Amino acid sequence: KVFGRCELAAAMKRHGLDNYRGYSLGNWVCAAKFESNFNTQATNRNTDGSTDYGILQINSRWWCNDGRTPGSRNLCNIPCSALLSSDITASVNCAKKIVSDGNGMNAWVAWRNRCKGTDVQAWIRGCRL
Ligand code: NA
Repeated sequence: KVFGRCELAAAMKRHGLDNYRGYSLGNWVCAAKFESNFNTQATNRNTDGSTDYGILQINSRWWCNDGRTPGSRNLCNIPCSALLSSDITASVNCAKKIVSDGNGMNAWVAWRNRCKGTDVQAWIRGCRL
């Protein structure tokens, strides 16, 4: 599923991300925009052989099991395929664990390089939230 911008904002809100570890909703939207273009089916292979999955490009090196990332963890205890669902609960729940682990949203390289230090409130302009 390819979410609309406001549609995604409202689902992320409902799922408890706005101000999660202090990151406002527009941070999470901006990150989803640049990580996946708001597409829950987005996958991209990393150089190391791990793969990033879903709307927030969660990595099989640490967070989920895809059975082809040798020498990896599954810290969210989920198959990576659960991260591709049109229902974003699994992605959200896992993103909570990632953002809590010490580096905040710097864990998302697109957030750091494309959202951090920018006007992210724009990402939620005109959404009925
Ligand atoms: Na893994």
